[PDB]
Amino acid sequence: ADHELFLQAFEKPTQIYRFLRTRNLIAPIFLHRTLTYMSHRNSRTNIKRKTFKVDDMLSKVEKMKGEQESHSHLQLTFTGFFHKVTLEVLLVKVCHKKRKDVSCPIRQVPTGKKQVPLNPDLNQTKPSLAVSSNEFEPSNSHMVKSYSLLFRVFVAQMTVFDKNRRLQLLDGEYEVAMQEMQGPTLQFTLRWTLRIFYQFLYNNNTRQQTEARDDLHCPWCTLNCRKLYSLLKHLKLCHSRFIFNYVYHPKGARIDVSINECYDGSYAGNPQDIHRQPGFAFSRNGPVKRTPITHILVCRPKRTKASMSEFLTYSSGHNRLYFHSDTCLPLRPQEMEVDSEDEKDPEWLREKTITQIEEFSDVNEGEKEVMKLWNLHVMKHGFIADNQMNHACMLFVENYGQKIIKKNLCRNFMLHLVSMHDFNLISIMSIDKAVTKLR
Amino acid sequence: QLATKAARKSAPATGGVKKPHR
Amino acid sequence: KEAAFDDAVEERVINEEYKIWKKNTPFLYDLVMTHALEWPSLTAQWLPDVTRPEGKDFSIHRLVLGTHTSDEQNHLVIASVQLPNDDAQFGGFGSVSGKIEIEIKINHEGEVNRARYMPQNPCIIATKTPSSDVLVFDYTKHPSKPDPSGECNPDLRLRGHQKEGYGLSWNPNLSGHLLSASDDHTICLWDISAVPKEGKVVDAKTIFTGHTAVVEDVSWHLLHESLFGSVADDQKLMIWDTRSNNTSKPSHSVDAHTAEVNCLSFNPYSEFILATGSADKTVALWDLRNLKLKLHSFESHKDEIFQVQWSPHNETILASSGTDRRLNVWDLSKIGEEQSPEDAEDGPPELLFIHGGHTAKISDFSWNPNEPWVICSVSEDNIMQVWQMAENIYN
Amino acid sequence: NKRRKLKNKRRRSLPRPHDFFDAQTLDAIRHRAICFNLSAHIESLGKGHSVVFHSTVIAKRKEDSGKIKLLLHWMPEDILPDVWVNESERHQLKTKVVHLSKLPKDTALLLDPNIYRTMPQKRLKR
Amino acid sequence: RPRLQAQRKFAQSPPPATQISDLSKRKPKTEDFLTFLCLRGS
Amino acid sequence: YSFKCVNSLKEDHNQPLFGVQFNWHSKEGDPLVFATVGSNRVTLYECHSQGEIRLLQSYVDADADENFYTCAWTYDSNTSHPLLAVAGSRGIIRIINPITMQCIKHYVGHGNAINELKFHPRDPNLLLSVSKDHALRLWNIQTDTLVAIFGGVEGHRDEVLSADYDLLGEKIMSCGMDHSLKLWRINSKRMMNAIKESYDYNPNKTNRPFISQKIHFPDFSTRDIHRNYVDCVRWLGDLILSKSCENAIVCWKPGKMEDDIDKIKPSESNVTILGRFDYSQCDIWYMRFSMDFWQKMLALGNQVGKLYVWDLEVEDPHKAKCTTLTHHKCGAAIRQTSFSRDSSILIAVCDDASIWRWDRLR
Amino acid sequence: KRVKSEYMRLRQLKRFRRADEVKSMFSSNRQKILERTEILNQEWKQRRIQPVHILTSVSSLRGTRECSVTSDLDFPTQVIPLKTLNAVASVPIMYSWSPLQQNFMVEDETVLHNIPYMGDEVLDQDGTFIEELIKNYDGKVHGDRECGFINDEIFVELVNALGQYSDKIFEAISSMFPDKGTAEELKEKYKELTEQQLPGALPPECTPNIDGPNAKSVQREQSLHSFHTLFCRRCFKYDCFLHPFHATPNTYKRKNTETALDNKPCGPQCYQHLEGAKEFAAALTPPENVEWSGAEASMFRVLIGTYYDNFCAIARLIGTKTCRQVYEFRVKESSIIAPAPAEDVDTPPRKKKRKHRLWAAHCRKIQLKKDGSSNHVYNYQPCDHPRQPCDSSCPCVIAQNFCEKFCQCSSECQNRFPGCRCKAQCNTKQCPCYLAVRECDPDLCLTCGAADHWDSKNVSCKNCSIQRGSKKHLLLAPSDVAGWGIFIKDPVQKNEFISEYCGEIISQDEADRRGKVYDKYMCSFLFNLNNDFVVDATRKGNKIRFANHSVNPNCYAKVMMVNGDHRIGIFAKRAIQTGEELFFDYRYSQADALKYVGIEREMEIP
Repeated sequence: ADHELFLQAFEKPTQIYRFLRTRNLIAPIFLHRTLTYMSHRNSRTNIKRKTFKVDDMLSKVEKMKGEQESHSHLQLTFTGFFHKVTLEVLLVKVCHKKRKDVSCPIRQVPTGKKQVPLNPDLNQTKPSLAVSSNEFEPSNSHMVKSYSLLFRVFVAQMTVFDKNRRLQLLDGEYEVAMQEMQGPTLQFTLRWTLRIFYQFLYNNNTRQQTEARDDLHCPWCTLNCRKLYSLLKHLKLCHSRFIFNYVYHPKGARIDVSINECYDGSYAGNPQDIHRQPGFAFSRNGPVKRTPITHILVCRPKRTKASMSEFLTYSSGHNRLYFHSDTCLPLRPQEMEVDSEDEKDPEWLREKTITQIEEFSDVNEGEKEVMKLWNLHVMKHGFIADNQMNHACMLFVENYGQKIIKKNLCRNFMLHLVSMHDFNLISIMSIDKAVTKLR
Repeated sequence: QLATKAARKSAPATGGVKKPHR
Repeated sequence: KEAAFDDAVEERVINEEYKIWKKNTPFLYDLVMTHALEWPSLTAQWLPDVTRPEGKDFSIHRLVLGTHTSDEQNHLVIASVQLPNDDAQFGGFGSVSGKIEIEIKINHEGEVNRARYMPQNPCIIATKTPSSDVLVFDYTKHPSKPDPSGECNPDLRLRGHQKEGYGLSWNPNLSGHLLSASDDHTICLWDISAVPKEGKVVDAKTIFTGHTAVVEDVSWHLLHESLFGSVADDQKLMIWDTRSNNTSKPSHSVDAHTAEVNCLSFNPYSEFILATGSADKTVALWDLRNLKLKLHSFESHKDEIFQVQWSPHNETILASSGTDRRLNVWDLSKIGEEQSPEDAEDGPPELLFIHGGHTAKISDFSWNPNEPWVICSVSEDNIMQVWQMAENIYN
Repeated sequence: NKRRKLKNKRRRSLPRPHDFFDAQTLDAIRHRAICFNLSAHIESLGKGHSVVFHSTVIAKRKEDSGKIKLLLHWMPEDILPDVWVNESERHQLKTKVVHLSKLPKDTALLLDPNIYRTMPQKRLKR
Repeated sequence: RPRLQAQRKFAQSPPPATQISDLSKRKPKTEDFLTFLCLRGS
Repeated sequence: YSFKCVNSLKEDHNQPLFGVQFNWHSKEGDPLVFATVGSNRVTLYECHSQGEIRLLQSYVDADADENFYTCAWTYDSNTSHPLLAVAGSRGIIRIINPITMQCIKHYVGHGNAINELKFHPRDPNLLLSVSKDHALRLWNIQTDTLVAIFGGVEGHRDEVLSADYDLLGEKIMSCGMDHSLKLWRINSKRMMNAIKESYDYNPNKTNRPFISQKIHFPDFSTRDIHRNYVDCVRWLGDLILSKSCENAIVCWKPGKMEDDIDKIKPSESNVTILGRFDYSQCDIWYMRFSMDFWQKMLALGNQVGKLYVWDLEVEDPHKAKCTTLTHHKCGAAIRQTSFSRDSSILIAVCDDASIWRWDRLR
Repeated sequence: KRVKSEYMRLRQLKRFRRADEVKSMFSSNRQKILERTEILNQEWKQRRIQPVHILTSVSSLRGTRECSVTSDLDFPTQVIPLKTLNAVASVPIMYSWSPLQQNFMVEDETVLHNIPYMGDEVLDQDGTFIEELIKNYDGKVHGDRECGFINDEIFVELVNALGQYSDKIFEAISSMFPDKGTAEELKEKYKELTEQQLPGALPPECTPNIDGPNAKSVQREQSLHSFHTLFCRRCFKYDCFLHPFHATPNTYKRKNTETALDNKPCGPQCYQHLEGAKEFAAALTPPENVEWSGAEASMFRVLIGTYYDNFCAIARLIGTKTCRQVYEFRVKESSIIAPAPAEDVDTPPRKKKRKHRLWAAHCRKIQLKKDGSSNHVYNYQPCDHPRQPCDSSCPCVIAQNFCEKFCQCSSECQNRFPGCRCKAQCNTKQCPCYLAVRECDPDLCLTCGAADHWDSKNVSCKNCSIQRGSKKHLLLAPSDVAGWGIFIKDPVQKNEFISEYCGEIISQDEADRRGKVYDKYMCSFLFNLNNDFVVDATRKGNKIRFANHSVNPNCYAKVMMVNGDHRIGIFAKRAIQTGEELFFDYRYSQADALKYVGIEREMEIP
């Protein structure tokens, strides 16, 4: 028995949910505290009134207390650079990204530069000073995300303000390091101036046994289920690709798990897109027409109480893809219209009748041609009643009157009329009428 | 020959006519 | 390129998420309705009237809707809907024939960008068009069966603008007064209260040119007949008190958020509360008394926000919609309420609910009267949904 | 029906519904998860719900008083910013572990493009 | 015989039930499996 | 006339292979490249000097169980990229672009496995598919429309097995299990009008679907040549070559020796056999033979691994030639043989998933 | 026999000369090759094509499977990672077929002509099945017993050489060749060689067409022979695809006097208005030698058998002659003609037949004859009674069937059928046709509107849809049970016509053979029509063939009689709305029903 089967059987689903886990922890679909069987969550209550015309007042006083203090130019001198040439200093302003911007805009403006010594050493000094005014302005609080300082000779950076506009720099003598494109460094000074077990089945061919650790937490999504009832409900509803059974081992809990047989999960969008040629499928860049459908899924819940013992949606419209009768090709929504692709007169029959007629040898052309012409016309309309015949012949010469005259075969047509009258369908009152109408 | 018999789809049908009026 | 592969992976992840949500829906909603249209729509509005037949367990409501077809004819549509109107009733809930059916269709030139009905008369409806003008219609004057030829009577269209737009609002107290906002950066006011010579030509009574950028929204005041606000991409919200005779200088003007503003609305019950939503992924609010204090910020949306609406029948309920394929419902009474660590990691206390139905940008949504806790939503996938949130969440 | 029996619909062998997930996309997820785990170490350290960062000293600042603050930047270069820490606190925050729900919202998407996307990615209409 | 013969196409002719760690063992079977201990649950 | 076995390879999955196709579209001087399809894989190789063979690329399908059967090389007129197309038991046609290493088109519509694919010699956008559905289909791979369907009232009756184009690409021969051989025309005005329309069709311009052409009746047919299965046919100028399980190839022409091929009436009922070619131990079906581009040699595999080679020159078919190259390693079976555009090399595949190369020495 | 020994003897010469010819062929063929190939090469010289590059392992998959090829000779082994392919959606199985809207006659087949192929593993133990099928056909398969080949030329040469020294030779040839397999062909070839002459395209009694140059005067019967022998009255067609041609000709009685017969001046050359021909017309009850063409003479001969008394009309049709000339020619030619029978009928009785309850009495007699075992319905065939009445020896009477209008039964036969009379709709139980399941013929029921509105498409009768064929729109898609299925578009009420079930028609034993192969694959399309015929939809039919089986279906099938032909219709068992699938019970034996169809789609509700 190649166990790689078992592994490969259970390897595909797990990863999926694993990915979803990392997504769900950051991209929620619904609050788990609103779930009916997760009621222990959301410990708060709806009991509250909170009239609005006072909320501002609570804030109006609060803003008075919130204003603790505020900041009030800068000057800093660079000590000799150290290593195991003029310097460059830049001020970079980062602004908020807008609708037409793909990334946060940045504006690097230089405040100045100075000529620092080429790899000086301590005890050799016996000095360049940078002074910065209030380049930042209050109005910028609406446009600028932040500011930062950049240094080069060789690159280094630092940031002045936090998110809350809180200055992160004090005054003092700092030693820092820099990268290129321990090691190089510089110095400067600044001054402001129940046991649970799991069983895995593989159709009785093989099985695996494990024990849960940190029980009551979902082993896949790590959701904290405080009750066996809620845990079972969540496992059976969310992770639906598996099937679970409750065994109630005396140690406190035992669950046997197998792979779902069908799990009819499939694309639920426009059904036609499944058969679009690659490159056009999932275009999602233009309106598309499709047939109307209507479903219903929730009408009147019962809201029954919890019961551990229990643990041991119609459609309207077209809900499928339709194919052409002959070519077995998908049918477009517009092609579904009154065109019924079915009529009384197939062409292959029209060819077969003529080729079969041509087989006979004891017949001259003057009769074969008339027979074919009459048979095709008869099959065109499909007369079924004898009373129709009086009109039938009338219409016959009405359609082919030019052809027979061109063929010079009216004599055989008259002979056919005589034969028909012999069979009790035509009356003597109409035999001559066909010829009179011919000319 | 023709001992065997294939399974065909068959739809039975029967019907009388009437009783004369009395 | 790498974009195609990532899009392919995401198109499967979204389908898996939707499959999980549909499986888990029953224990979250008291009502779930879905219906697929042939062409998508960009409008959502519930008519005020309601009728309820005796001897049955459902009521009847009407919905207004637009159409944005690819190349074919465009239509303005109004449809009927049967909502269950019983507590014991539970065929799905009523008849077995059908719950939704179209009843009004009118030919249109171009797609429908916006459409709203006049409160003073539900029959009269406005319509924005891809052209540089506005149309007005009254469905009672046209047959339900559309004219096969195409275009028909515009029913007193308007004039004054130069580019297509989206702003549209009637004055609740004064009949005829209506405001529009378009890409021209201007706000145009007509008064159709009395136009003896319609002639399908009426020029804007007034034009305001405060904002320099493209104007995004405008809305009348809910109690005053001479107050409203203007919202543009300038990130500036401006308060315009008419009868001051100043088309350039407003009564007020401030910067709302760090990004372009998209939607604005007023609280029906309070006189001063104003709500606003912008592309900054933030929801803010203000008071007419003092405007230099951003009262509070709600931070849960992961992309642009395009619509905000105050809940009728409730004074402290509001909703937010955006391109995140999500819809949020917030609670103002639970601001800053202490909560358990698991409740905290679930989310902030003031957040009440999140819709998880649509699998694409939520084009539009709308509350309704005659029903306390139901909303209708429409997306670009030809998907329309009507739902009611579970009762146990509140009280 | 108004009130029918519990859901029940089965037969001997119904047609298989053609599952939608392909191996081509599954291998991409496998590789992405492997690289992310080797760059996050959540299953070994984070217990599947916490992300780890490793700090390193950046700048050595001395205050006018008897204090010396040191700047710290964390290796993963995640949404977190650099932080000043007193020298007395050194050797106590060499590595940090944080639950995923706390991380900054705006710059949490940097971990993976599949975390979230605007499917159109180029809007033709407004 | 020759007229009755059919026509052929082809020629004639685990003991340790350790923990949930098995999950962490199942997915990363290559490229430096972590925890250095999942090898026990082979 | 002499070849020597300079190289042999064996796969790992040890499942029989069925296809070999040299890229006959190579420009003057480019390296020789070919491909081979196995159980569910496709493999590419390039021929180096001194018998060296280099593995280039491989593709595999794992979504479902299938057995690939046949392949055909082509090119793109827009950018002149090599193109390949494959099919298998699932009845799915795939097109693969080796430049981008990605499948660009797939076609569905058949009901059972596909047996062969061939392209129009002149127009590169026409693809012919032969299936077990008693039907032959013609696709325009550019506009994605189906052109023609062959079969119906007077079509084949059991599992069409093979088909062949004429040298100028206006006539087709079809053979199947029902001992029947049929001719089909393409020159007819109706057919060419249908093709021209198929090259002009925009789905957004009309609400109608494309109207394909249905053909029910062959131009000529017969069943008297063989008393067993026929699974391979080849045009030779205006003569026809066919084989069967009767351990003999047969060459013939329709009608009498005085009957011109283009004057044959549909009701023709006589045939004129001209000659036969003899071999041994071909007691199974689904085995094929091959010819060089210049039409001067013929090669055919054998059940016990032997080879049979003849010349197409003035050598009388009664005693034209008898050439048998042999090796002692494999004797399972040989399905198909392949030549290059020139006659430099010959390639064969064994039933044990192995490849054999023979190099010509004049 | 030594027939082969002689065949080789001539073949020495025939192969010799033939050899030369084929060589002259080769040189010709090899020439054309040399041209065509060259042309192709020229085109190939006008192209530039990109080369392929070796596979490069993309970083997008750090862990993936790889394939390696072992070298039998002295070379190393290369390893390359595999590349995955995107998935595609398949569809269920199907086979070729053609559309149809009616039944189609098929002659019985006696030779297998092909041997199926199974999976090559099922027969490995059950090979006997092939031998049993062989015995079913009695060992006859095309190609078998060929013993070489014959072109019919060497056979003729041998027959000429095989002089007396006919019967044994013919038997030997038949045994050695399935193509001939009969001495009738040998004798036909013998006669052709002895005579080697043919009268022409026309039959042995040559009948050139009237509109041709080879005009020849002939009597009426030979002129109308082909028309009378080829036409089928039921479908009003020549060579009907669903009717055998074995029937009597148009030689039947008819009303002899159906004309005004009012004397008047036909014109200047009027047959009447002249004392000679004017009195001669009544008597038969100086001429001119006009150019009476043979075609015109035959025309006169045929036309005399249409009026027998009208020279004006006949001369009007025959423009060559004149009315007075027509009378003169009749006096010359018609004077030597044979007398006519001039029979007719009266049929006075109308009163007693009105009650018509005796018709129900005779229906009861027919039923009580074989009431218990009346399950055996029989195909209709027009009975012929030239002198005797429609007694117990009547083919229809013994057939237990009513006499259709095409029968030769007298116009007042008691075995005929009266027809419907209903007023609102001929659809309810009270209708007579609806009881004895039939469709109201449009020549009898003049009340229900069946006759009316034949061209228009709205009628009150609900028992005449099959003739008018107003089927409903149907869609095709994979079913939820097995393979394909049919879906309905629009809503429909209960007990309403859906469509027909068309296909080829074969004999019972013939259908039995095809059932054997259909059984092996557990799939079939055979439907029983009546006691003699079976309809197969495998090769022809319409969409309805795809309908699946169910034990509680919403449709049911009905076998009905229409214009003397059996048909099958499908009707709805309850109200049906858009998009639901259609089923009906196949009525198989329970054992076979379980063996073949064991899918219910639904578990036990209780």
